[PDB]
Parts: sequence; structure tokens; C-alpha cells
Amino acid sequence: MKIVLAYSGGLDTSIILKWLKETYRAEVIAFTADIGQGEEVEEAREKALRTGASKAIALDLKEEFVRDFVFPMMRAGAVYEGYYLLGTSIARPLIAKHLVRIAEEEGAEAIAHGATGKGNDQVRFELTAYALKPDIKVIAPWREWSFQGRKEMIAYAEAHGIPVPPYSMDANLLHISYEGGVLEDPWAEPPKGMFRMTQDPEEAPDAPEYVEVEFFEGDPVAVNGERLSPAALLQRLNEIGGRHGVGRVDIVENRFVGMKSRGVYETPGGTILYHARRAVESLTLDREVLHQRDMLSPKYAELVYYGFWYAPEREALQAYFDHVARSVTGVARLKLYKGNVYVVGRKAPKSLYRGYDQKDAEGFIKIQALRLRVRALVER
Amino acid sequence: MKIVLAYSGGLDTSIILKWLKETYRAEVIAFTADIGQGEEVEEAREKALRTGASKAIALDLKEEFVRDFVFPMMRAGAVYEGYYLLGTSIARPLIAKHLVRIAEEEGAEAIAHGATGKGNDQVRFELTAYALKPDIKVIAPWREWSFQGRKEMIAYAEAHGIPVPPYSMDANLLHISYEGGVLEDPWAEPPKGMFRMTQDPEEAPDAPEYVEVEFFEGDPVAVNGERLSPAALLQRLNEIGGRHGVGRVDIVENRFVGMKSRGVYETPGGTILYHARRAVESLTLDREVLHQRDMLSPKYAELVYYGFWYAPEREALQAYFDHVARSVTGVARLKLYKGNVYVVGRKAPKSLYRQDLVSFGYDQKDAEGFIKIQALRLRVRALVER
Amino acid sequence: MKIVLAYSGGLDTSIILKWLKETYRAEVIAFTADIGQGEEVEEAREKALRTGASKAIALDLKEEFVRDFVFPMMRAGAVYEGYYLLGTSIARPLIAKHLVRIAEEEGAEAIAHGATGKGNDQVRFELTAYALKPDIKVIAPWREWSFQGRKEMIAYAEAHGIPVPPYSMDANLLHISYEGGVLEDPWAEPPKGMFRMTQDPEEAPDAPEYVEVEFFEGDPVAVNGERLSPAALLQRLNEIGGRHGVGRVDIVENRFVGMKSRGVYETPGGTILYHARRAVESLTLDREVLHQRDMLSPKYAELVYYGFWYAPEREALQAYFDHVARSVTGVARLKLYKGNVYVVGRKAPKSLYRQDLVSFGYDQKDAEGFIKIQALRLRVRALVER
Amino acid sequence: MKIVLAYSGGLDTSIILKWLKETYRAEVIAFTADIGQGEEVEEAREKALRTGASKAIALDLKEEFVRDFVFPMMRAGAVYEGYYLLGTSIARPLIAKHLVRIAEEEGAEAIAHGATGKGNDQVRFELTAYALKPDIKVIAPWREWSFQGRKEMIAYAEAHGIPVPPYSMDANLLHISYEGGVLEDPWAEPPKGMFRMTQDPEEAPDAPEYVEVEFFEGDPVAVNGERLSPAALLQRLNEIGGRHGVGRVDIVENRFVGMKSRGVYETPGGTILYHARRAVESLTLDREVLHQRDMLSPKYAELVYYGFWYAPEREALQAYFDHVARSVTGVARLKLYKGNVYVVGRKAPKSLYRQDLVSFGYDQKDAEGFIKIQALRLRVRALVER
Ligand SMILES: Nc1ncnc2c1ncn2[C@@H]1O[C@H](COP(=O)(O)OP(=O)(O)NP(=O)(O)O)[C@@H](O)[C@H]1O
Ligand SMILES: Nc1ncnc2c1ncn2[C@@H]1O[C@H](COP(=O)(O)OP(=O)(O)NP(=O)(O)O)[C@@H](O)[C@H]1O
Ligand SMILES: Nc1ncnc2c1ncn2[C@@H]1O[C@H](COP(=O)(O)OP(=O)(O)NP(=O)(O)O)[C@@H](O)[C@H]1O
Ligand SMILES: Nc1ncnc2c1ncn2[C@@H]1O[C@H](COP(=O)(O)OP(=O)(O)NP(=O)(O)O)[C@@H](O)[C@H]1O
Ligand SMILES: NC(=[NH2+])NCCC[C@H](N)C(=O)O
Ligand SMILES: NC(=[NH2+])NCCC[C@H](N)C(=O)O
Ligand SMILES: NC(=[NH2+])NCCC[C@H](N)C(=O)O
Ligand SMILES: NC(=[NH2+])NCCC[C@H](N)C(=O)O
Repeated sequence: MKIVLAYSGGLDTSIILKWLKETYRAEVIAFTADIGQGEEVEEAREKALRTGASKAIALDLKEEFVRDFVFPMMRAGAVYEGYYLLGTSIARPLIAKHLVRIAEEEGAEAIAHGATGKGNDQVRFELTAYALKPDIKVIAPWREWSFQGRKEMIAYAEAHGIPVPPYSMDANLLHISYEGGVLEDPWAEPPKGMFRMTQDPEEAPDAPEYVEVEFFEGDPVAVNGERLSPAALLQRLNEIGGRHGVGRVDIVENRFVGMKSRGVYETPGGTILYHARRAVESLTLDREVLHQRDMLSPKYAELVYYGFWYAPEREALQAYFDHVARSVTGVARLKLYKGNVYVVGRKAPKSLYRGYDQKDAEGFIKIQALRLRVRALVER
Repeated sequence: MKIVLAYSGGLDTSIILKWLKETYRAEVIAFTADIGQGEEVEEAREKALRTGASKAIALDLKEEFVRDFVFPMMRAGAVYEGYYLLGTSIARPLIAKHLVRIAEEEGAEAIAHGATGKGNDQVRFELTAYALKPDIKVIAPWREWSFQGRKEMIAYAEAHGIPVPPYSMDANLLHISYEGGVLEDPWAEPPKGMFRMTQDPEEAPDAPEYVEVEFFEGDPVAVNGERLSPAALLQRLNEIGGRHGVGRVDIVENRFVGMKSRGVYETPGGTILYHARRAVESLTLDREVLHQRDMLSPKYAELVYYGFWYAPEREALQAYFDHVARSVTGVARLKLYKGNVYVVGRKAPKSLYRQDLVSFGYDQKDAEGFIKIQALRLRVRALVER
Repeated sequence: MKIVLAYSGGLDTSIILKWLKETYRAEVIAFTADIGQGEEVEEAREKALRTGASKAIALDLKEEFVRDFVFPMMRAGAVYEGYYLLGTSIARPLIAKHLVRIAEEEGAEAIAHGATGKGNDQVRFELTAYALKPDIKVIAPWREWSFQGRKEMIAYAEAHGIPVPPYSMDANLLHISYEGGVLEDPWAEPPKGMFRMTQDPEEAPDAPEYVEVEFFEGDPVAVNGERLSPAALLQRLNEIGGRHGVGRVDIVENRFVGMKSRGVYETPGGTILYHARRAVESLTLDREVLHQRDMLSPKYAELVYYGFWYAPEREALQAYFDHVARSVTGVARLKLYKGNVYVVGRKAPKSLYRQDLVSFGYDQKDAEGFIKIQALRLRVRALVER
Repeated sequence: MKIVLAYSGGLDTSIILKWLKETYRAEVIAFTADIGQGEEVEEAREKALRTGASKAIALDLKEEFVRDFVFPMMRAGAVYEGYYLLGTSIARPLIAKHLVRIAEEEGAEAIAHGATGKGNDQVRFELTAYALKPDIKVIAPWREWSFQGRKEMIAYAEAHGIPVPPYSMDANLLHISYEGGVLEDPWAEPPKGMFRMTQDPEEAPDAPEYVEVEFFEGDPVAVNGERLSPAALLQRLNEIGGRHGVGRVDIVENRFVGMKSRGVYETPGGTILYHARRAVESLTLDREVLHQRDMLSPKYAELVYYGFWYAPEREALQAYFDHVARSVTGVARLKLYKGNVYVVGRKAPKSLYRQDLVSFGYDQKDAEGFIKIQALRLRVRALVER
């Protein structure tokens, strides 16, 4: 029996690698994806072999991540519960996609991940796995073992020679998420110094910085006149937005499995892209199309948040969003200053910005008012 | 014939007052509402009499404005096309409501206003009027007169004794709007010094300021522990957020009459309230309720923007929003700093948050069954696709 | 330990009553609700006591069923996946509501039902139970026992001395549902003579029959001029519609649990009410209100179907639907003929219909301006396409 | 100048053709489209030349109508206000399309139609024309002439010389619409013998008739095993359904221009197609995709009804509906009997139905976990209410 483990190189997946070998008397193939966490994945791959993996794989997936998951999501204007730009949410389908592919190639009957039984990640990983390979076997150790606390887990790792290192973090090219520990009290502000991807607004440059972002067909293709690949472009905007402290959100969200959770997120590049997109859309999209689009975005957002990426509903809505986004061609000009992003200009080759006479308005108004006047007369 | 004119006190409504009297051989009753435009309404009232009004009425409607129009709208989370908090939009129904009221009291068969034929305000004024008094006659001079240019309008004014004087502004307790002129080029950043209600972030305090807003039943009732009436509360938050340069928006919007236009808005108090409201809702509203509510907010926003305030669709949706909003009770803690509003905390008497469920309602294993069932249709799809 | 069992009086809940006693060694309180199954619940109550119940309760809930469940649902125009009027769906919450009431009165820590692990009813019973009493314990024998076949169950019944006798059916005041067995093949028409509530259309009267239904406030209050209580009214329309074979539908629906299921339903009275309601609404509801209401109906429907009756989302939407329904006052005249229901007329005290607006409230030029304004964005669009 | 006139060959467009020759003294080009009105279109073309038309054109557009307009609409499951299948609505864009095409080919500056200023047709014609050629000049005689009454028009006709003859009719391959006259009273049943396309239910065969419709990637491609082109297929289903009296609807609808109107429609073929489609969808579409699609259908319906066919909103939604419809491949079996259509069977090569998931990937106990997790937020809510 072989098992493809989503291995991040940390303590838990290291413990998991050992636990899987003994518990399932299985050969474990480790997989570590480079999605912009800011770590040398090769070090994780080598730790996996030291830990006991029969094979360890590491892949640079930053470009596939931005082009095939982040970009399509952004085209939809996806925002969960008013603020969450879904940084962790869209990255999970990508990881599981490769787990299942590797499982196929290696002849493995199962896959494993270290997401807990109380979060969203477990759902995202498994819904994707099942959607792509229906008879795949999934093993989620957190829902199968009986560790009674951290102490017991550190003891288990020390016993296997696994080296042992106030909140939980998840970082990738789109954002860095923070939750748990001290963050659990929604009345308490995050502690100073917690953020890593964005500069503290109180420490941002004293002068504002202008940035231009070009969109061609619904996707951003250039920054300040320089054409950049998907991953390179997000990276650049992260650098630019980050220096100014842009993209910080603090919310109490509703998880898919039932409870509320306090989360903090920094999405510098994606936040600039959100406003840049809407800026270009303001000139290229039709009024009714836009209004219909905005009423569907929230639904799309929850699909991503819940884990229904490789699902027919999401694919169907994507057909609508992509259609609409094809008209988003132009340039947005933004002004960045101490934590904030300001749209300051926009232009487009086929802008709809700027015939009748005042007289037509009276008619328009009379007809629009008819049903209201009738209703009024009936009330008498 | 009597005509009740929505009189702002400026050049155009003064020109209109004289124009109406002669064109319609009627007497004009001028109505000026104080909705926080930062001017002395009694001066417009007196100017109306000097311009020829048979009667001039001026009313302080700040409290009614915020209590009966702004609060109801905020309750619904209304936001037009992603950023417009509807500052000018919700004020129009209030004005027209009083116009129709005064017309009935004065025995006036018609009402008038100085909104142009190419904007949204004309629709808001008239849809409200017709909805409240179906037989009312509406006179909109811009759509009727033969004035050809500004030059001629000035000559007419000067001939009639009316005193004469880079963009058009509309200010009230909720915001200040700027559009037209130099703002007509969507690629040009607005001019320096344009903003009035808010301080440029570059000049905002170096020290962030914490502000707490208490919501009792969907509406804000206190700021930093001090109980304030609707208008006093909005005023307070404009002062606080204004100093920090909060609430600035720059957008190209879609007008109801069919064309796009570049608008700039500063809504300090309203912006703080928008995020404060959502902060309290994050603890007091159910997941499914919240998601449904957010999908209807945009529709409600276009209704307000188009002018369908006193319309059945709007009142029906208001029943939904008011039901949901009744649960919004708690306190939001925000951090203001150079143009931004950061939510840093929230608490509520009946908060649905239980860290009991997040720290390390079921045991992990229940999650497996949940996933299996949720995945069934997807697995079936995959098997069929073979 | 005490366990309140939702007892229908059939073979399975009889086997379950025994099973609960043996498995848990608890006192079992059988509850049978009369919701129009066309069964004498007092027989079931007696059989329950014979089967071993420590206490058996039988309540007539026909009026509560229609008044507090069917009517609120009908006001929303709830229809699941194009054709399902939710007959079985709205009944479950009522039953679970009493199961928990009784458990609390008797001091029973648990409730039990005989819905299987493959369907929707399990979710409906349990979601309302947990929603009303969060610490209640639920026992669903179908998900806990070892019986591996029908034959095994019958033997267990005999070994326990319980009386023993091509599809499963569920009947109540709203409809009769048929699914399973021969019906599992979606390409096979239901067998002849299966329907029980409606007469076969080929055997229905040769002369159409006219019926009028009065609505006052969103709910039906009279049939052919006779005031009738909710349950009596639904009963009456079932008699009238059934005689004509009205209300039959055949669909393959999506269960909440993931798979498709072939179901057949007969809802005579409800079908008449569905069309009668829309008929009165056509004169009493505003265009925009109607269009908005219709786009929310499908959502409310899935909530009911899934089992989210005592859920904040449903109660929120209910506030909207109730608000809109308050105007539905008038009379619908329908024609019934061999399985079909035809709306032939409608009237209302405050009908918004006006023949003068259509007979050959504005002049022709108004329409021209309306069209021009509506066309503006389309023309700018074509011009840019150039 | 040149004017292209949408000419139906009837009294009014004949009067309109003269009116155009006299008033504008222009060269009128008549255009008559054959879209299944069952009216020898060539008769209409000769009469146009006989009336002063310097050129009359007649085209067989039946196939284009069904393939490019009816099918895309049905693909979306479009239904206006619960019953209207949009028969007249989708035909108008097709006509205006050719008018504008012919105007470009004839160097004509304007186009004209005889829809009145009180209905929706004028909007459909004009929105289509403006969207296709923003520069186009439109002339709507009903809104421009001085005639008051039939008497007046009648004499004017005799005068110039035009043959001269209870409700108004509009017929095409999809349906026949009836409204006006005796139909204006919402309480008055339609007059016996009014219907033309459908046999009276009471006069329909005593024996039910089964029919099968095959769908391929969203569109009907065969009936009872015989492959038929779009127009031939709709024609065939009209014949089969008509003989049984299928597809009759009687409603009071909300017109786009503001007033309610009583309309009667018979859509035999289209009605069979509506139920056949949903039947194939019940096996080929995913639950969540279906539920989403149905909540959007109504919006697409009003877009068609209002006249926004060649509009970005409609084309955008079309991309969604087209994507979803591509999966609709299979066969539906329906039973026709005296005015009703009953789905009795359905099958598909890629059916998502699995008898094994329902008969006695699925484990009963997974349902408990599913239920507990779904119940969590409801339990927390209840506990907080203490
Ligand atoms: N970059 C990655 N490549 C492969 N799998 C990943 C990757 N990142 C996260 N995962 C999966 O996600 C789980 C991580 O959830 P997370 O909250 O980040 O926990 P963790 O405590 O950091 N794991 P570890 O780093 O081994 O201590 C891991 O158990 C992995 O299965
Ligand atoms: N506070 C108010 N009281 C009464 N009527 C008002 C008030 N504010 C605005 N209006 C109406 O709205 C129109 C104003 O449109 P707006 O763009 O503000 O023009 P204007 O510049 O104010 N007119 P004027 O100031 O008289 O030259 C006026 O013509 C009034 O009819
Ligand atoms: N009228 C009722 N009163 C109380 N409980 C009911 C009633 N009707 C249905 N139930 C509940 O619903 C379950 C019925 O599921 P169903 O598929 O109809 O099975 P069943 O065949 O009726 N059981 P039985 O009649 O005992 O053989 C029962 O187990 C009850 O818990
Ligand atoms: N088959 C067609 N070909 C071209 N234009 C048409 C056609 N059918 C309808 N129209 C247009 O639609 C208008 C008809 O509206 P309708 O209510 O059918 O009136 P009408 O009574 O049929 N006109 P007429 O037949 O000339 O007496 C006509 O003025 C035409 O411009
Ligand atoms: N494994 C993690 N640390 N992920 C944190 C959760 C991210 C965020 N709560 C989400 O639902 O996307
Ligand atoms: N009279 C005015 N200055 N009105 C300004 C328009 C405000 C904004 N464009 C709106 O439509 O609400
Ligand atoms: N116990 C029963 N036989 N129930 C009938 C099932 C009813 C229908 N399929 C529903 O899900 O509501
Ligand atoms: N030309 C006609 N008589 N058309 C009848 C209008 C049909 C239907 N009421 C509609 O709005 O489409």
C-alpha cells in the first residue's frame, strides 16, 4: 500500500508521515508544493526522505496557481462575507489536484493531508480529491488518531527523532492568513509585529506611490508598463502593495462546518488587483451586466470558500464570469498611501464612457411612474 | 395657480422662481430643507421672499433624514456598484416628500425642482412625488425652458435683480459629492484641495484613533459610550473620521438615464458605520442569513440609486432587511488611520461566536460523514464521466 | 431513560418500538399525529400500547398543520425543482416539534423516528429537533440496526408477535407521495390504479366544474362562498380537485443527501391553491415585487425540502413573503376538467388592473422618450463596437 | 427618402403604408416575414405593391426563428410571470433584425412598424433596431398620426382604397396570443371557439397519446424517433399537442410600459417541449447547477419580455444557460390527455441517476455526521437564546 501525503515540511506532517507508515504499514510518497509560502521546498523534500518517505516530490506551482486558480477567481470578483479574498481557499484545490495525479502515477490507493477536523481545508482537499478520482481513499490523521494534546504530540515526534520547534499561519503568493491562539478573542486587536507580508501602515513610506495595472481580456498582464507572467505579476504587486501596508483585513467568518472563526489576512497584491479590476470594469462593462455580475459574485465566493472548485455549479458560474470578463481590457491607475489603495484614473480602448434630449427623460419618468401612480390611486 | 418649488437658495433656483411666476402666471411657495449642507437655510428662505415667493418655508430635517432614510438604507448594507454609499440618492425622496406635503397644505396643484434632464435627481424627485400624490403636476424647468447657455441665464438673473456669482458639488449630512468639469476625464486624478468634509490623508494625524460604535437593533445608538440621536451620531462620526481622511471614493458610475459619469465622494461617518455594522453582524448574524442578505443588498442599492424609495419593491425588501437587522446588537471597535478604517474588535450580548468550538458541537469524525455526503453527487458525476 | 418515538402505527415503527425497548431498555412514549393520513390514529395509539409503549399519545394536528405550516409555505409560492409542492417536506417539522415538546413534558432525554439513512426525512426531523432543543439526543434505528433484509425484519416482528401483512407512500392533508420499488426505474410509468387521493382523469366527470377560492391576506378563506377553516378548506379542495384527477406530477428529484430519486405526487387541493393564489396575485401584486418574489421562491423551496424550517434563513425569507402576501386579497375562478386546472377569471377589492390603460395614464410621446432612454446604453455600445 | 415597413398584410399596416406614402411622401419598402402565422405571405407581398409599395419583400424565416431565437430561449427555461412562454416576445427581435438589414441594403434611412404606443412590441422592435444600428431612424405611426378610433381609420382606408372588413391576435410557429376586447375583463372567461391552434380539451381524443422527444446538447432533435429540423420539429409537436388541447394559459400580466393586461395564449408544441426538457434535465443536470439555473430563468424571461434580446445582459446570461444546456442529452416520454401533458418517463446516455443509491459510495452512518454538522449553527443559535 502506498499513500501520497501532502507534506509541508513542518512538525505535524512530519509526525503524520511517521504515523502513516506505522498505522497503515504503508509506503509514504511525500508531496510539497511551492505556491509562494516563501520557503525552500527542496528542504522540505529532503526532510521528508529523512523522516521516512519512500519518495519525496517537490514542484514549483506558483504559475499554475495564479493562472489557473487565482486569475479565474478574480475574474468573478469573488469576495467571501464582504472582505475575505480567499487566499487559502483557492490554493487547496491545486494541492489536491496534484496529490491525486501523483497517486495515479505512483499506483497509490490513498492520499493524506494534515488539515484538522474542525476547519475548511479538510473539505476543500477531499471534495477536490473525490471530484477528480471518485474511488480514491482519503486519510485525515487528525480525525483518526487519539493524541490527547500537544505535549503528547511533541513526545511522539521526539521518540521518532523528529526535531521539535501564539497563532496559526498559512502563506502563499496571494496572502498570509493568521488565526487561532491569541486571535481567538474577537475583541482583541492583533498583536504588533504579527504581519509579515505587509509593512505596518505606521511605518509605510511618507510619500504616496502610483501604480498602473493593465488588463487584457479579464486578466492583468502588465504593471507600470512591464509585461509580466501571472505569478511574476502577483509577486510584483505584492512587493508594491506590501511596502505600503495595503490589504489588511480582520474578520469573524462563518466556516463551512458550522462555527464562526476570527481571521486576519494580508493580501497586498490581490487587493490592488481587486480595485484595479473594478476600475477598468467601470469603463468597459455594461450597467446591467455589472449589476447581474455583482449579485452572483457572493455565491461564487462561498463555493470557493466551501471547497466546490472542481464542481459543476462553480464551473457553470465561471462560464458566465469569463464571458463578462472578456470585455475587461484597459488600464487602472492607483495611488498607494499608508495602508490604503485609491483608484485615481482609468482608461480603455473600448471605453463606454461618453444621444437624447431632456424631453425623452420626461417620457422615461412618466412610464416608470405609471405603476406607482396606479398603486397610489388604488390606495385612494 | 400655486407652485411649490424646491429652493436651494442659489442662482438657478432663484432664476427658476422668477421663471415659474411669469411662465405659469402663478405664485411660488419656496421650500428649503436643511439636511446638513452646511448653510443657513433661513438665509435662503429670506432670499426666496426677496426673489418673489408668496411664502417661503425652511425646515430642519437633519433628524428625519438620518432616522427615516439613511438608517433604513444602512440597515440593508446598500452599496451601489461596489463603492457608492448613496449620499445624494437617499436625500432626494425626503425633499420631494415635503414638497408634496406643502403642496397639499397650500392647495398647490404643482411642484418644481431644478434638477436637469440628464441626471438621476429628476427621477428621484418625480418618482417620489407621483408615488405619494399621483395627480400632482411636476414642472422641471431644465426640461421646459428655452434658455440657451449660461450667458443668457446670467443676463436674465441680472435683469431680475437676482445677485450673480471647476465641478458641481452636493453636500448633506451623509456626504459631499463632486462631479463634472475637470472631473469629467476619468484618467485625471481629482484636483488638490478639492475635498472639504475630509482632511487629506497626507495631513491626517500621525496617531491612529480608536472609535467604538454601539448598535442596538440594526441602528447605531452610541459612539465611545456616549448616546447620540441619529443626526448627532452621524455628525460625530463625520468629525472623527473626517479628521483622519476616511471615506473617499473615486468612481465612474452608471446613471439610470443610461450614461456613465465620473463621480468623487467623501463619506467619513457613513464609511465608519458601514464597517462598524458588518463587525457587529459578524457575531450576531447567522451564516446563511448573511449570505442571502448580501446577495440582495446590490438590488436594494440600485433601487435607491434609481429613485424607487417610496416603491413597493423597496418596501418589500426593507421588510427583509429590517427583520435581519433586528439581531444586530453589539459594539464595534475600529482603528482610524490616514484614510483608512480598520476593524480591530467586536463584541455582542448574544454573540454566536464560541471559541469553545475552534480551540484545540461535534467531534472531528462527524466531519467525515459531512464530507462524504457533500461529495456524493461529485463522485457520481465523475463515475459517469467515466 | 425515556424515549419519545414518532409512531405512525405501521409495521416498521412497530418493529422500531420493540427494537428501542430491547436495545436501550428504556420506557418508550409513542406519538402519533393525525395530519390527514386517512388513518384512525386512535387505532395506532392502542396498537402502540399493545406493542409495549409505556404511554401512547395521539393528537389531531390537521389545523395546526395547514395553518402554521402549509399556509406560510404557500404564501411563498414554494415549488421544489419545477414541480414538487413539498407535501411530505412541511409535515416533518410539525411532527418533530411535538416529539420534542412531549419529550420535555415527559422528561425523556431522547426522541426517535423511523426515517432511513438514505433520505430527506431524517434530516428534517433531526434539524428541527436540534434547532428546538440543542441537547436532545436522537435515535434513528435504520442507521443503527443490523437487519439485512425485509425477510429479516418480518421474522423479528413475528418472533415479537407484531401483526404482519411495490412502492412506498406517504399521505397527509396536502398530498400522497409514492416512490421506491417499481418507481425506481425513471423510464417506467407508474402502475395503473396506484393513485389514491385523485380519481383517474379517464374516469373523471365529462362536464368541467368551476370553483372559486377567496384569499384574504395571503391565505385562502372560502370556497364557492363558504368560509372554511384552514384544514377544512384544504379538505374541501382535495375533494373537488380529486374527483377531477387534478394535481399529479412525476419527477426525478435531487435529495439533500446527494442522489436522485424518482417520485410521484398527487396534490389536488394544493395544486388548485397554487394557481388560485397566482391568479389573485396577478391583480394585487406589483410587477417588480412579483418578479423579485419569484426569484426567491426556489430558494425558500430548497430550504423547506432540505429540512431548514426552524432555521434563521427560512424565517428571514418568511418575513419578506408574508409582507408581500398581505396584499393578496380577492377571488380566483378556476375550471377543473379531467386532470387539469384552468384559471378562467379573477377579481380583487384593490385590483391594480385598469381597463382604461389598455382600452383603445400617459400619451404616446411618453413611450418614445422611455424607449430612447432605455436604448441609450445599447446605442453607445453599438457605436463603440464600430 | 426610403422607409422599410414591417408589413403584415393586414388592415392597419396597409393603412400605415399609405400613411407613410402620404405623410413622408417616401418610397416604402414592405417586408413580410413568414414565421408560421399560417398566412400565405406571398398574398401579403402582392397586396403591398398593390398599396403603393415601391418594393415588397417576403421571406421564409421559420427555421431562423426556431433555431436562433426559440431554441436559445427554451434552453434557458424562460417563463414570464409563471406562465407566459414568450411566443410573441421572441419573434419581434427577428423581425427588426431583418428590417434593419433590408434598410442597409436599400439605402433606406428609416424603418417602421405598426405596434401601438400602449404595448411591449414597440419596445422590442425599437430596442432591437437601435442596438443593431444606433443611427437608424424609427417611425411608429400609432404614436405619430392623428386618427382617433376605428371608425376614422376605417374611412381613411376606404378613401385611399384599401379592402375593409372582438380581440387582437398574434400568431407564429410558437403560439397564438389573444388579448383586448372581450378579454379585457379579468373576470370573464375566454369565449368558446376562440382558440385556433389547439383543439378544445373537451373535444380531445378519449384515448391518451404518448410521445417521445429526443434532446441533444440542449436542443430538441427528434420526435417519436424521427429526426426533424427546428421548425419542422416545433411544427410536429404543435400538431400532436394541438389535437389534445395542450398548452393553454390565461393570465393578467405586467407590461413593460407599466400597466396590467389580460392575455390568453396557446402554446402546444412549446409546452410539450418545456416539460420534455425538464424531464431530460432531471437526469442530466447536477442539483446545485439546476437550483442556480432556475433562480436566473425568471430574469432571463423578463429580459426577453421587455425586449432586451440583442443586449449584453441577455447574451451574458445566455453563456450561462448554454453551458448548462450542453449536458441536456436524452429522451423524454410524455402522455397527452385532454389539455394536460404528463411526464411518464425519461432516460439519458449520461444519466446521473443510480438506482443502487436508492434501493435497499453510500453509507447510512455518514448521514449522521452530515446532519450534526449541518445542525451546529442551529444548536449554537438555540443555546444562545438560552
Ligand atoms: N505547500 C504544500 N504542499 C503540500 N501540502 C501542503 C502544503 N501546504 C499545506 N499542505 C497541507 O495542509 C496541511 C497544513 O495545514 P496547516 O494549517 O498549514 O498545518 P501544519 O500544522 O502547518 N502542518 P506542518 O507544516 O507539517 O506542521 C498539511 O498537513 C498538508 O497536508
Ligand atoms: N436643501 C434643499 N431644499 C430644497 N430643495 C433642494 C435642496 N437641495 C436641493 N434641492 C433641489 O435640487 C436641485 C439642485 O440640484 P443641484 O445640482 O444641487 O443644483 P443647484 O446648483 O443647487 N441649484 P441653485 O443652487 O438654486 O443654483 C435644486 O434645483 C432644488 O430644486
Ligand atoms: N402520523 C405520524 N405521527 C407520528 N410520527 C410519524 C407520523 N407519520 C410519520 N411519522 C414518522 O415518520 C417515519 C415514517 O417514515 P416512512 O417512510 O413513512 O415509514 P413507515 O413505513 O410509515 N413506518 P411504519 O408505518 O411504522 O411501518 C416514522 O418512523 C415516524 O417516526
Ligand atoms: N409577419 C410579419 N412580417 C413583418 N412585420 C410584422 C409581421 N407580423 C407583425 N409585424 C409587425 O407588427 C405589427 C403588428 O402588430 P399586431 O398587433 O400584430 O397588428 P396588426 O393588426 O396585425 N397589423 P395589420 O396585420 O397590418 O392589420 C405590424 O405593424 C408590423 O410592423
Ligand atoms: N491551514 C491553515 N492555517 N489555514 C487557515 C484558514 C484560512 C481561512 N480560515 C480559510 O478558510 O481559507
Ligand atoms: N444635484 C447634484 N449635484 N447631484 C449629484 C449627483 C450625485 C450622484 N451622481 C447620484 O446620482 O446620486
Ligand atoms: N417516508 C416517506 N415515504 N417519505 C416520502 C419522501 C418524500 C419526498 N421524496 C421528499 O423527499 O420529501
Ligand atoms: N401584436 C400583438 N397583438 N401582440 C400581443 C402582445 C402579446 C403579449 N401580451 C406580449 O406582451 O408579448
